[PDB]
Amino acid sequence: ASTQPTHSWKVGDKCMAVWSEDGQCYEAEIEEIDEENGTAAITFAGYGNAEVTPLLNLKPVEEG
Ligand SMILES: Nc1nc(-c2ccccn2)cs1
Repeated sequence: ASTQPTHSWKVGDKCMAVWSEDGQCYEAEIEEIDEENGTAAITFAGYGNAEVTPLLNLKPVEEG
């Protein structure tokens, strides 16, 4: 509705989602983006865990 993304994310991009179980940020790939709720279904690479987390929890992959 009035959800203005805090971070410009796209489908098929790598990000760092905050695991709702441990609370730490692991590497995850965006499979789907729901701008209606401001959330995005991400899948942690290597693990296989997929959860719907907001775009505010999605941090950029800082490798440099
Ligand atoms: N099934 C499993 N998932 C994880 C995991 C770890 C970090 C982030 C997401 N998932 C570990 S074992």
